[PDB]
Amino acid sequence: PKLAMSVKDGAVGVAVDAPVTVTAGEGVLGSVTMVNSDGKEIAGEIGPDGVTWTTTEPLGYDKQYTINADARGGGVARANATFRTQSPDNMTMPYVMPGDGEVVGVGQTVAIRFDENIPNRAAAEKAIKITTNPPVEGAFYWLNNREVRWRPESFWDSGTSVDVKVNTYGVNLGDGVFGQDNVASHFTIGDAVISRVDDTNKILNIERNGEIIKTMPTSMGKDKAPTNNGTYIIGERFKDLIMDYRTKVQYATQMSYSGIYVHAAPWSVGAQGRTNTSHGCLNVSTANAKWFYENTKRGDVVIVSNTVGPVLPGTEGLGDWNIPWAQWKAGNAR
Repeated sequence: PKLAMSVKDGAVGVAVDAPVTVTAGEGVLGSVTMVNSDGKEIAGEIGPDGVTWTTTEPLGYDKQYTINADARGGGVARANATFRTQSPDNMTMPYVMPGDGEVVGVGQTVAIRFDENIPNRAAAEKAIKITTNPPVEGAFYWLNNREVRWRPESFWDSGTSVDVKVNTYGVNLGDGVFGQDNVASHFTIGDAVISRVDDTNKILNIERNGEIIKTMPTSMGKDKAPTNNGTYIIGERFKDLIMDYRTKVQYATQMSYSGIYVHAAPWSVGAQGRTNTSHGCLNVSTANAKWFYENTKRGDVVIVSNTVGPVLPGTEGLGDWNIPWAQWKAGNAR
């Protein structure tokens, strides 16, 4: 009568992503019980041919378990193991942008922001199944020790499904940092809205699926405080906003982490379409701001051309698209 458990008496670091099993040859399992060191029984169940038992709930970090099994058959047999699971130095809890069931523009990238620095980026990337329909090739670039982005080579085709599954429970992400739980998000890609502006004209030209549907005159950033050139991904928006000068501002659709918004500037209508009078923001009229507030969604693009300012930095960001595919696809795990 032979018993075989998938863990060993006195083992340590048992993984909590995998179940524990107990099997038997030369006969048949009779009873198998597993309990944490506080007594609480852990759930498992014997299979329909009486030869394997598996746990049905998952194990917990920083626990000890005792499993007792016996098998009937030759005849009588017994097994015993007490072990500890992964005993993490630090739990880290990922979050995903965009959120579950959101509809987003063709420049939305898949963020995974951790709340702890991630020593082992490779493990973090391995733990992230992203599933696209229709499928398209993408890759992982990190903007810093806590946030990893994933996008395709070019902008999103409209009506693509994106399923993001971050599965870090039980995954050692380097130097004792393990995932606190799993998280998921499924979202769809909406209409291809892309707004455009050349510092030559200072006219913001909004396309919907390659066809213009609004224009507006903007006053961008002063020579001394210029609006960056390049592709910006839109993010948040606000009906109101204090900006820290300290003053209230309406209908702000955000373009960069660094504080560049399309927003309502009545004080500078005279300048819109003509001369750059702001510290970086796309100044437009209250009526046109409100339109931009109401007609774009997170993930929509804005592109800037011929300002005196630098390129929006790639890792900013919001600046994701500014990085050339070659480099991005290479990633920066090592």
